[PDB]
Amino acid sequence: MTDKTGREHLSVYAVVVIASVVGFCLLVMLFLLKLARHSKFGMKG
Amino acid sequence: MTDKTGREHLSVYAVVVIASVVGFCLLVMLFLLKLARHSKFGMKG
Repeated sequence: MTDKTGREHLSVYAVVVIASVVGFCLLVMLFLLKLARHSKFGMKG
Repeated sequence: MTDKTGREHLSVYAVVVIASVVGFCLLVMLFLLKLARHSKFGMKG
């Protein structure tokens, strides 16, 4: 699209990137654990 | 094409967001499957 230079631009991307990271890192972790306990070793004991 | 200024910010975020989504969606899926086969419950799959 457009590859220009600007202290703002760089900062902008850094902001969005970080945000997307945290959000995902949250939904992910929760998921891993979600299925973790869900398995409950075959059936409930 | 178009070499003007307008609604750039909005477009910028939309670009970064989407990118972060795809990348993560890749590392995630691969992970889920990674441990999936790793378990090799009983016999190797």
